[PDB]
Amino acid sequence: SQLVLILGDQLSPSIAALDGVDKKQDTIVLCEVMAEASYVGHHKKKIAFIFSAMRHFAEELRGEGYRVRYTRIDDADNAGSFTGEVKRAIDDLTPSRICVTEPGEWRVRSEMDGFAGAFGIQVDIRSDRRFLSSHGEFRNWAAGRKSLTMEYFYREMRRKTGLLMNGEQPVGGRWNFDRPKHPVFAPDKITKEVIDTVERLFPDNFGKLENFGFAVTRTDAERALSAFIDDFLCNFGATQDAMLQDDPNLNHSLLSFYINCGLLDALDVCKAAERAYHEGGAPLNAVEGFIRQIIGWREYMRGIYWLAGPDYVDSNFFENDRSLPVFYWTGKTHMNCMAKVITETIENAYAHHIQRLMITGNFALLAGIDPKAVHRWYLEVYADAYEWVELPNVIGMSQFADGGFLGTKPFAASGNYINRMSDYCDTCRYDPKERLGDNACPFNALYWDFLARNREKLKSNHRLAQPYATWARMSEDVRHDLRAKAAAFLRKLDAAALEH
Ligand SMILES: Cc1cc2nc3c(=O)[nH]c(=O)nc-3n(C[C@H](O)[C@H](O)[C@H](O)COP(=O)(O)OP(=O)(O)OC[C@H]3O[C@@H](n4cnc5c(N)ncnc54)[C@H](O)[C@@H]3O)c2cc1C
Ligand SMILES: Cc1nc2c(=O)[nH]c(=O)nc-2n(C[C@H](O)[C@H](O)[C@H](O)CO)c1C
Ligand code: SF4
Repeated sequence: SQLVLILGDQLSPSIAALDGVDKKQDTIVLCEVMAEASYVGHHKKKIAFIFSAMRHFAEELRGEGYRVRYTRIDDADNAGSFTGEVKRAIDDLTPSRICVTEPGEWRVRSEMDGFAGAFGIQVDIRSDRRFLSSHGEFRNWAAGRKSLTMEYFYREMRRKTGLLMNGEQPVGGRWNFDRPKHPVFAPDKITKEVIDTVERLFPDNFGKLENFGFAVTRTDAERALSAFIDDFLCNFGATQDAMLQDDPNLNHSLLSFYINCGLLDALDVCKAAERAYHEGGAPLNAVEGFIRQIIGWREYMRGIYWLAGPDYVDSNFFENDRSLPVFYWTGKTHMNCMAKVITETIENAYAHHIQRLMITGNFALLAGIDPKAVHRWYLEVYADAYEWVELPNVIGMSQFADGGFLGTKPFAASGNYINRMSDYCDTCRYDPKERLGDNACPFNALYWDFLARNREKLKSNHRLAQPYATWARMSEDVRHDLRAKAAAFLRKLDAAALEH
């Protein structure tokens, strides 16, 4: 007999751990355990989504003739951790070996590495076939290459998969090329019970549970993918970086949550976009861009995470110590852009790429926040957030706390960028055209202060040469007044964070 452990982000009937299962003899284990629901203060909607999808996935496996041992969060006898439930199901089932698909967190991986010793039974940890590249392949692609960039990896993924390839050439001669309501799925009985249970057990957690609309079945997630292809995929590249106060979704797909937990397969999503391309329903730039986000960025981020090692989380290139601002938890800031995106995050457990990078992340970058505080908040607030995908985006891409290890440039931008790409300023109490004075957008002074105080470390970064040139053309008193303006704003933040 076999004990097949399946984690909350492994909700696919093709997950590796299921290869070679004897439906008559083996038992699948799913457990809602407190260790996983509390290692960070997850968004209420995140906990609700995961538990619901784990429950529906349990029912689905039972529906496919699998034997499933489920453990709910408020079940008594619940041992509170993966290992504990592993003990219970062992004693229970006296199985011949444990089978599990490798996880997406160093924390969980390490626990699971402890199984073979803890139980004195052979543990079979299987490589997660949901990723195009294994750890060894990513290591070997990166080995020797004195600079990591997503692009090169992406091209190797394009060749590997055959997506948008005309044999050995990229479709359209080049690898690279840079509204209706979104679907809502009404909570069924299971989901409503979960929502109630979560609100009961995690009432102080970040976020609201009101208007939960997530797909929690494979079918509904496939319906969200289909709705994306039909309604938004055609305009996906045309608005990738735009923000709108009245529209939190725009042409984004909102599929990450399903992809990241096994309700959708990344490769199938790409094939959907490609199929749409050939049938004429989307331009090549939008479909290439879309796919590049999945077999490029997503795959590359996972590779970076496992390559950098667990202490990657400690990266602090600029040696920041400042605590996270209080308004990331409350959204009560006069900065309209930050108030909108944070409020959306509180309400919806979602924000699109450019929001995470250029509003809340950009702010945290310019403000010199302890990178670890930033990683923590990103991992908690979004229902697509797991350390393998969140951490490289935060440490590497947004915060540059790894010093550019993953090839990106510093994404520091002023109120000029945000005014240019959004309509948040239109109703903000701050003036983004003003950099000094009490009405000045905080991002202007903060942008220059960031560049100034980190000048030694960013001196030789070609991308910032124009800004430094401009810095150097300002009178000394202008540079002084800007830095002081920044310091006064940071003061206000540090003061607010003292009440703690
Ligand atoms: C600070 C920060 C934190 C982030 N944290 C996460 C996270 O915890 N989980 C997560 O899945 N994504 C994360 N991203 C990437 C990106 O913001 C989200 O994947 C995207 O907003 C998800 O919504 P969507 O599915 O509508 O994306 P779309 O705009 O529809 O893009 C298509 C798909 O590509 C993938 N994708 C796009 N960009 C990235 C990226 N930078 N890294 C990895 N995959 C990407 C997603 O699977 C996404 O569903 C983060 C980015 C930043 C700057
Ligand atoms: C909140 C939460 N709860 C559970 C759970 O009860 N059971 C489970 O298997 N997984 C959960 N997850 C996902 C995991 O904690 C972890 O992030 C993934 O296993 C990473 O591979 C999360 C994020
Ligand atoms: S003005 Fe500065 S703060 Fe007010 S919204 Fe535009 S950018 Fe955000």
